[PDB]
Amino acid sequence: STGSATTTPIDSLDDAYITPVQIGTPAQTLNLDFDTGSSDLWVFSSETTASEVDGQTIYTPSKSTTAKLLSGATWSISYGDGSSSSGDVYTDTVSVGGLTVTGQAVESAKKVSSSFTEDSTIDGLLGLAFSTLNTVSPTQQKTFFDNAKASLDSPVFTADLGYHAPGTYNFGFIDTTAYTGSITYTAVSTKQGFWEWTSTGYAVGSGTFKSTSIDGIADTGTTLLYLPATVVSAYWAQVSGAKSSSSVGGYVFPCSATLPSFTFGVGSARIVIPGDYIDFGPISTGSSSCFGGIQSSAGIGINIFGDVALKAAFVVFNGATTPTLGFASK
Repeated sequence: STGSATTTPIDSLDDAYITPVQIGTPAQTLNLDFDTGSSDLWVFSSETTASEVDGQTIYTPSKSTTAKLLSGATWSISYGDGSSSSGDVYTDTVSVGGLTVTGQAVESAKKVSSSFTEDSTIDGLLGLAFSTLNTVSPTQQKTFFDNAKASLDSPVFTADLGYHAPGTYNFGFIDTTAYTGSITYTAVSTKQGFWEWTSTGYAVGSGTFKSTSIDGIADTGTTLLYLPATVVSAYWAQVSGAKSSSSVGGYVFPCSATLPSFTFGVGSARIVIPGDYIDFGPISTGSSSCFGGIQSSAGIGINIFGDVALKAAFVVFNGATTPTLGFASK
């Protein structure tokens, strides 16, 4: 089997991407944030504290003839940005782009933190990291991809995120029309539960490539590109007036600037992020100071190839017995 679904930016900055997902019988369609950095499929629901729902579409398990309460199961998750959610668990039928999993754990939120409430466009998350990170207790549950894998034509999914435009998540096949050149595959460590890999270096604008190993995670759920302080300083030094602002929480730059591109290495291959992908707009409405899309990972403890990087590529998440990642230009 295969599936194919369009993923759409939530706003004009590509702060996140939402993909429609069918849950239950009859189907209830919710728009979920597909997150290769976590492993829980959780939804706003008829059980979510009413004051914490503000415009989201909710899953109502009592209206699904295939929903079953997973007796005794609870979940609770905290994300890298400080947001969180928790609740109980059902199993139900879940379909993405024509690919159906029966018996998928659907984690129903009883509580969500303010950042989730305040984002009316995101109805929940669909985790695509390794199932070892799933938070359900006392019996850990599998991701949608893990459940689907054996049925897929090939045990892969691909992320093709757009810059200020829709893109595609495919399951079970590689669309050879969606990229240019070849796909370069690189080794993955699953030891921390992430799609963790090592980039071979970077360049800023038209500058020379610096060969240096950068270990980090391919994370569709994270908006920005988080890299070591040395790399990030070298990038922003090429932007007149850019500076790190402790009050704002990272590098800012004059909105009048023209940003240089940023290149990262994948083996001997190179992925070029155009400068305008690094512009996240005014820090507050009407400001002429703009927020940068490349930020330091110092203090995070891990480098994160988030959407800023991934949207410059066609990315293969290969879930073969030994997982690997593939990157192509497009």
